[PDB]
Amino acid sequence: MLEINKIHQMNCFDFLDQVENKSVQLAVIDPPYNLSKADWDSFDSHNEFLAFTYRWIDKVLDKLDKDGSLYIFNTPFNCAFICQYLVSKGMIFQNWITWDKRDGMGSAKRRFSTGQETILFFSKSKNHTFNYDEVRVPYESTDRIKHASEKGILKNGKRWFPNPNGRLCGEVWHFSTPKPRDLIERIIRASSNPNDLVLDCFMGSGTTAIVAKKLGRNFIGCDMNAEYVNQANFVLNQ
Amino acid sequence: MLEINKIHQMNCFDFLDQVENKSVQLAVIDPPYNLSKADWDSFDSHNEFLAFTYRWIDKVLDKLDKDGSLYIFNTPFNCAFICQYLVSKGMIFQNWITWDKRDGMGSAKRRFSTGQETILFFSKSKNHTFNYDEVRVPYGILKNGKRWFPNPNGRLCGEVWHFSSITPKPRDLIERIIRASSNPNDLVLDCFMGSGTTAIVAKKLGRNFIGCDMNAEYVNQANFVLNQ
Ligand SMILES: C[S@@+](CC[C@H](N)C(=O)[O-])C[C@H]1O[C@@H](n2cnc3c(N)ncnc32)[C@H](O)[C@@H]1O
Ligand SMILES: C[S@@+](CC[C@H](N)C(=O)[O-])C[C@H]1O[C@@H](n2cnc3c(N)ncnc32)[C@H](O)[C@@H]1O
Ligand code: NA
Ligand code: NA
Repeated sequence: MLEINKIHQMNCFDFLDQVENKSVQLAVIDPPYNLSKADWDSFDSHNEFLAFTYRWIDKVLDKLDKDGSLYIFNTPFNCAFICQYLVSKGMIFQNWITWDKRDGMGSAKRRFSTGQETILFFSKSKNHTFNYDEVRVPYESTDRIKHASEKGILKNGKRWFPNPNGRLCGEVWHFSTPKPRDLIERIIRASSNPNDLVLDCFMGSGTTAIVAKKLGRNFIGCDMNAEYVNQANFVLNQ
Repeated sequence: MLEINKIHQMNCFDFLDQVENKSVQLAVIDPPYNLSKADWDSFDSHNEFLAFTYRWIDKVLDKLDKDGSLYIFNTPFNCAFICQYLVSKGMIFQNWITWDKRDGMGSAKRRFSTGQETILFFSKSKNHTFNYDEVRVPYGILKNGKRWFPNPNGRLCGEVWHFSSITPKPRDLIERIIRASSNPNDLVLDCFMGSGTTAIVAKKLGRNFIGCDMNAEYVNQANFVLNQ
């Protein structure tokens, strides 16, 4: 039995083989993207990259319980292949999330400038957890116009007030190496509940564990890098 | 003989077989999305929708010249499959364009609210036309620890696009595509013309066009607008 709530210094396949099947409620995975940003992100070909990816995906799917949720980050191009692969495995597509980075980067002169990233969101069944009221976003200028057209329409004889926490979150996200904590927070608030178990087999700086712990979720995870693991476990403990 | 610069009332498969191979520089295609918005947009299965889609794609690819470009709109989910199909046909991926509609109309309570649309942009070779200076957009400025003045012509356009509002595509969006990926006098193809947006913008930009739609009312009205 693998110790929960501590990041382990393990290869993802070794780690995954130690995880109990059907024990995980949410898996949030930011894996290699094949962009050659490091030795672990360099592959000989696109097929080798996909074979590696599909191998870890298969194991992660065995870990999810019957209604579990899955989020996988990658470039849009790699997500096209991963999306079709997940459909072929029986997973249920929920959303193609677009992270609009709006950074200063991506400049190109043979094509539009890059930088967006994709998050695929699938679930094991149609009875997954989706806490929509916990991830609402601030109302726009245009939501307020709609609010004005409905203000005079009474409900049950009285004025109706729209939710004070904002509008339902959509699929194109914009925020203020590690993923932004607010981004991972939206994922964990929407697709898990307090005390559920969250898995991340490429922990990196430990963002998934850190945010899971702050939100009262349990986590299980690993990274092959000793320095990253020790540094993240230290952050978790204070 | 197939008339150039006219929208034809034809089925897309018959129309494409009349178009000469290797004659087109840019194809801008907004096809069925399988969202059941009409009889032509309703398929019995996803597999049937993909078989139909690959059939018209194969013919479109034959119409592009050796360095031609292709834009195909669809939902993100269907573009995942179309993207992989285009890669298997030897086309070169350039961008996964995200159209963020900023549509205030959310009501999903089982997943995030929908509305985004994707435009896949591929080329036949690495020597395609890409007029990056014709599609710059609006942004001293902090960048890398330094302070800079913006390029006065605007910044290079990226891949997540915001353009307000069958539902005809926004003329400004289609204009960005035709300015980026074609030149004056090139030929633009669209085999699912609908209201005629691709033809109208192409004509306003000094490009030639050819296209079709099976709907007689759409073709006549579009041809009306083009003639005026
Ligand atoms: C893109 S990063 C994760 C970043 C993380 N989301 C965070 O916010 O910092 C992927 C991580 O995968 C780890 N890694 C790469 N290949 C691995 C493998 N086969 N097994 C385990 N860890 C691996 C790397 O050491 C790196 O820290
Ligand atoms: C999404 S709409 C095109 C909208 C267009 N981009 C516009 O801006 O108005 C798809 C169009 O496909 C046409 N259509 C559907 N199936 C067709 C087929 N097999 N052959 C030809 N036209 C077809 C429909 O009549 C409809 O006008
Ligand atoms: Na779907
Ligand atoms: Na690529």
